[PDB]
Amino acid sequence: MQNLNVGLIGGGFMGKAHSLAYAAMPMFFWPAPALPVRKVIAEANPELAAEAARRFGFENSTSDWRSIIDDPDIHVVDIATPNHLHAEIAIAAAEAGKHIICEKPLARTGEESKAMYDAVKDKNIVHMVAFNYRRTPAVALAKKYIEEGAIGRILSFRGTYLQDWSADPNSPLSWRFQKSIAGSGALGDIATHVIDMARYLVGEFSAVNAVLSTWIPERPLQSGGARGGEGPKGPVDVDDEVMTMIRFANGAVGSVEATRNAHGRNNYITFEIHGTEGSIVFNYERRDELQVAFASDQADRRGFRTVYTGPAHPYGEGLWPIPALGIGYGETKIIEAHDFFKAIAEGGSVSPSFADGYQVALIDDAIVESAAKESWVDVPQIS
Amino acid sequence: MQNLNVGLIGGGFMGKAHSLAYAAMPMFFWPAPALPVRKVIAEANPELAAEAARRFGFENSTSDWRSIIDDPDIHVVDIATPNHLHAEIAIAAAEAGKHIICEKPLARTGEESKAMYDAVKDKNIVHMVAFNYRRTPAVALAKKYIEEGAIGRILSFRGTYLQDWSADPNSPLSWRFQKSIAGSGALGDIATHVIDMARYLVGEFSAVNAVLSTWIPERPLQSGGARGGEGPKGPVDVDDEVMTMIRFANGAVGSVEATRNAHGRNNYITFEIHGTEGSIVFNYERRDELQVAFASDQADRRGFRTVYTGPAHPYGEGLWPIPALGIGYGETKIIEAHDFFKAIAEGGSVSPSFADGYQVALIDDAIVESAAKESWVDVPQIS
Amino acid sequence: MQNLNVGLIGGGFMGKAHSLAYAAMPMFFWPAPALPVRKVIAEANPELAAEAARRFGFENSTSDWRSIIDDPDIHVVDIATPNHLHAEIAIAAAEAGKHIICEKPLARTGEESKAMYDAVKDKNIVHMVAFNYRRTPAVALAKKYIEEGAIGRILSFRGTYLQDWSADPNSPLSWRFQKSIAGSGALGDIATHVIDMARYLVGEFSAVNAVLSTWIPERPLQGTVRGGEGPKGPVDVDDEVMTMIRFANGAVGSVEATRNAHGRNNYITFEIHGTEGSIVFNYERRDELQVAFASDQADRRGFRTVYTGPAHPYGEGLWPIPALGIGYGETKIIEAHDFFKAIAEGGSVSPSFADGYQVALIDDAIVESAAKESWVDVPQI
Amino acid sequence: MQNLNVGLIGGGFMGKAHSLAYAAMPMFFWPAPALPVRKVIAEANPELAAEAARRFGFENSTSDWRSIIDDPDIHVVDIATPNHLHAEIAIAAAEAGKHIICEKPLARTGEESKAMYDAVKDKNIVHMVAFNYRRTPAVALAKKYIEEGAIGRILSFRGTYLQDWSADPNSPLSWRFQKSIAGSGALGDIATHVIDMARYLVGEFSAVNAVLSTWIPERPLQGTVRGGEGPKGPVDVDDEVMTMIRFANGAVGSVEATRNAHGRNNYITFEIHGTEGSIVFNYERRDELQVAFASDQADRRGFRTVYTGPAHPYGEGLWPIPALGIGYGETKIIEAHDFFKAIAEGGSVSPSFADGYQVALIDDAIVESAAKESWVDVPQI
Repeated sequence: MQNLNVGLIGGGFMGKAHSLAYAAMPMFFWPAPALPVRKVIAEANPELAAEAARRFGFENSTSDWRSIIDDPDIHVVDIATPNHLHAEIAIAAAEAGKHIICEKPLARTGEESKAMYDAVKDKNIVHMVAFNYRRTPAVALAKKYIEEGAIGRILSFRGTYLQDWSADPNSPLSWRFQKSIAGSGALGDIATHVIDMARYLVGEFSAVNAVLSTWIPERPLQSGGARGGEGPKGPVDVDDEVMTMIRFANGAVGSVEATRNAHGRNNYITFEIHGTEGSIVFNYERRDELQVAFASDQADRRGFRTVYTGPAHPYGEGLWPIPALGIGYGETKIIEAHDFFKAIAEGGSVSPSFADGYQVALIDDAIVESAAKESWVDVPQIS
Repeated sequence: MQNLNVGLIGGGFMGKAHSLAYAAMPMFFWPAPALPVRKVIAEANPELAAEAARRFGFENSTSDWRSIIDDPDIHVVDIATPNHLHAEIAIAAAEAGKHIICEKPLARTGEESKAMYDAVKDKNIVHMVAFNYRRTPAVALAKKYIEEGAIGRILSFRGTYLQDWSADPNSPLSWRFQKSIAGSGALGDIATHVIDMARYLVGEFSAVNAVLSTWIPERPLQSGGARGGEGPKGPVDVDDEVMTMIRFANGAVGSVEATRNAHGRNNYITFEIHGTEGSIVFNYERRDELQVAFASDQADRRGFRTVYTGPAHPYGEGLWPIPALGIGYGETKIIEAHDFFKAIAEGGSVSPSFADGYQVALIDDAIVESAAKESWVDVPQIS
Repeated sequence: MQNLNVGLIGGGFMGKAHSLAYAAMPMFFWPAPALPVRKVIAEANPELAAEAARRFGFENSTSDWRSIIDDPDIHVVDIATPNHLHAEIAIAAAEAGKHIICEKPLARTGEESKAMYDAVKDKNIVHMVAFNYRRTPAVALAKKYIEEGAIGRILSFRGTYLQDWSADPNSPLSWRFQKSIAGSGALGDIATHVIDMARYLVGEFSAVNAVLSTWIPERPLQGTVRGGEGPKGPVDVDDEVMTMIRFANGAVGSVEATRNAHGRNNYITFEIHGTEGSIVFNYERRDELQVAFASDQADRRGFRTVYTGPAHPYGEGLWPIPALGIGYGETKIIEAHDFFKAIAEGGSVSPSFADGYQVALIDDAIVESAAKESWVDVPQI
Repeated sequence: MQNLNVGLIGGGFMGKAHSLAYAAMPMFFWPAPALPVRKVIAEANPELAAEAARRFGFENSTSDWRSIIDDPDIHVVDIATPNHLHAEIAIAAAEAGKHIICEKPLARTGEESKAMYDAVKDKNIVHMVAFNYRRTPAVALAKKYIEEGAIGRILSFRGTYLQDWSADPNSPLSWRFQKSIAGSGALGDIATHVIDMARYLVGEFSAVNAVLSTWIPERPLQGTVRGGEGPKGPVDVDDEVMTMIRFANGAVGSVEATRNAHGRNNYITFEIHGTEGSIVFNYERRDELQVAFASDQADRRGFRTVYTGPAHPYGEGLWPIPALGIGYGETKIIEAHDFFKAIAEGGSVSPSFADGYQVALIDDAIVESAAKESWVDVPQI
């Protein structure tokens, strides 16, 4: 069992979720495909980097991410920066022969995402984009039901990602509100999670037809850096909200809606799927649960079942002794890391890859063009 | 307090809901605006009509609906036939000076709906279309919150009507699956209920962009009239499912989805409204409840409240002593009849009227054209 | 079909729920067992009674309920008065050979209830006590699943009725807080509805062990006056009851009811654990029954939410699809259907005065238990 | 910050929940009170122990737990064994001046628990019992609302822990069904978690009145063999407990726990009724707390579903928005945070062995009550 040395670049507060995954994955899944080692962490300056290494349990620290890419003893690069730095870092890591996990969206733009995909697609490396929510056991359970034929053929998909964290106009202008850094707003940040689920559970997209909305068009800068610390107001040039209708390649239909401006909605990732022989509903705010209705039930006892994920369900062998002992965000990252390291050790590939990341970027570009032209747009299809 | 003689035309099994409303409305709301009298019922033949009069407690019966229209002692005509007969009947009743409540959709087509509206709009009569679900107390409560400014300005609306009663392909080809009688399928039958709610709670529609789907394109005729009694198969030439994006006149955005093919969904009428200062969610399968989230709550105790309707809420004075004593379908019809008879007695008008019925028909025509042309279509606006 | 003339006594504005049931029952259940006629209604004075007759649609009105009992053309007496008048009216109605539906609790104590049971048990009349909530279709569905063996043998029952309508100390003193009139408080008014569901779904009670609590000991009044000085008068009943239960069939359980649970409106629940499944019900969401079958496939097991409609009990008489919506009125319609059916067919109906009396014996045992802080056996009629 | 060396004893594969907490606690809560070090782990034999050390990331392994107690470089002992070994290990750990976190129940009986309490109560060490579920952020939030006066004075408490993992008669005999090893069944294993929440949120118990039930009296085995013939052996503990409760502060309530509720997985609930509001919690949906405030405006009153995050207790150490998702591991991380905080600051932590012992006195009183069919006073330590 090989030690694989991880370099984490950035990650913000949420670096805890990355370093949790690397520390806990072999505890959960044993024998492990390989032993992750928290070898080096990069942050914006050496003091921050040193402190993060202390907090997150990394052996070494640096303010120079290139030093990680050029260290022949780093096996894995974890890219957890904002969207504008993914491509440079990933392409450099791909050329140095490193396995890569990258945060979503894959990049700021479709063209930038293509360059990342092109850099990895022919190398002998494992590449993964962090659509971690598809590894919620309930979501993998939905996939299991679908693949088995348990709900028949899929006709219709509804997926949402509703949030309220920026719904106060005094919430400051950060990079997530700046097209030049993020590329898009709700679309890239939260709709991509839902789009990944649609691709996973339903299939590829054929065409989209969308509307983008910006509800809080100006926000205060933070004068003291990234109430009473306001600087000047600046404009928000990204979407707060996206809705899109979808025609799937396989003839199903659907729709995706995401917003940052839904008071009472925290991390409300949902889908509802209607098949010819049943339906499946999911709500990440209650992520331990999957709801499923089978048409085959006797007429006097039909309806949605609330199924709690546990040992009987996908990834159960790595998780808790009983259903509802409690899945949080961390378990999705632990499962993600397990599958990532399994691909590395077995010389194979993982889903979702940079291929998937790039297909989502192509869907995003189509949504933006559709919204601008007020018309259906076809989505080019990589696979 | 005047006796007002009602003639009910048709109604199917659901005539019980009409005759319940006329019998119970003064019991609930007293003194009543007027005393409904179940004077005469029309059905397809004299025997059926006589039996329905016995079952529903009507004094007289007829197989000739014109005899009701020409009886100068009938004050109110209740039109509960299928969509294809609304216009003839209503226009004849309007010309005879009778007050009219008509089932939805108002007619089979937009043009037919205009003729009904034109026939009544200048008369001194009360005209009402039976979008009864907007008189669910929870829905009137949502309106109260919105009108007060309690959730700020509306940004976004989501409304659905999901059902499964025809999701088995062996369910027979009835008039509801025939464009020549019904005009449309899910659109006219169930999306119109949701569209009425969108107009009530949000405002008028500016434009739509839609997709119509037919999932069960053939059904068996019933050989023994309207398993083992099948006749020949015939085609379904209407939609099983509609989704549409919406631009509202007031600048809000939204979407409406309705289907007959969602296993596990029975009478799942929902809406979710996002305002600048709160959100409102409703589910008719749990109609006693309204969910509302206020942005103004202190940060450590924010979220959706589940509010049970009772004496403190709209129409409470006519209903039960406490919240959750239980609202069913009948109370919506009782409230509807109260407001209808109040307009009659006070020489005024009621909402929704044939104006509202016709505006919905115009929205429906726009959805169908949008779906065919795959493009945005503007909705002409009556008011 | 035969016309059966109903005389309604009392009820306040909720007389409308009775009137609705008699007017609508044949509309819903057709062909109907018989035709209810709203013949006569009694209220406190001639004028109020005539006004109620107009509102509720009765042909005649009276301020003397004995005139209804003595009227040979009245077939059915509906007693909707408070607890202190049920016995006298019911006994006179029985002696005059009327069919009787009586509000719950059947009377204030088991002794007073026994007198009503004795007056009807050997007569050729139909008698029913208005535990209407057992005729919520979801509760009849629970009964169907249990009797078919679908959740196995019942091990355990939890039943609650939680309300908040008097949770405010300023909610005024009414008869419902006065032992001399009501007999008991939460116990009699709302625990009895749950106790009825427990007898219906699980079976007879063998013993109880209970705690009664009064949280608000006085309330504004609106010789109770000569008591007594100042704005308020004493509450001498329970605001809350909880009791543990041994069932005759060896199941265990518990019932809790309260008037002092902020956020709970009409929260009538039960949860039953069987050897092969479980059932959960919440009247605030009365269209639903929740059921978990141990036989489900292991990766797709849990409680399913079943909406009642045509396929479930009473469905043929109700709405054409599930979740069109059951309210309070439909429970009264179903109650009336079964009442008039029993009358038409010369049968009996459950729950009868026998059930009403059995429930009053359970309440007595609860009160005795709470005072002695001891288990009390429940006499089985 | 100081390195504190942990020796973990036992735990089975759920050792991972301990290892996760020690590795992740500083990642979450920063700056951290101290740095946990996974120093040594003990399992049944040298080889299994070395394998566990590799899996869970401990530096050393042993099959003799006394070697950890006697190692002067070990600061913290974590006891994750079954109930029969907690006392001996804890007492030796105390005598050697180690800080101790022990699995619940603290021991098999109140007498055995008293010995552990006595061994630690006057030493300068931090001792904690692993009622981890009280550190679900929603439960700490409940505590916040209660202590601020937001639901008034508590009147009533209902608490449940319903499970189904042994609802099948074929689920095998394990130590958890053997009185000699476990001490009790559902009572000790899961009612204690609820009892801890009741002491935390409401206050001390004054008296209990209880029923214990065994539904499945024998199970397959996988001198218990020389017992004994054939595939199965006897269960001599409770599968289910229910108890009524009088609180020292005059509130009332009840606790019910079972292993035989099909559809219930890890269903840890409570419902508290206060004079000015109510709180409802369900661990199967542990991100939520439901709260109804009587002060809400009358047309917009009901239970609100509050999702925990940065604004609620422990939020600064957890996820950046509500509903990013709390699981079991985060409760263990929060537990560890407070444990190591108390160590770093020379303080104490709740729940301690004092709380563990008080809970064992309540269980004794429940068992006595059930046998006598009587109310039993609970000794207050």
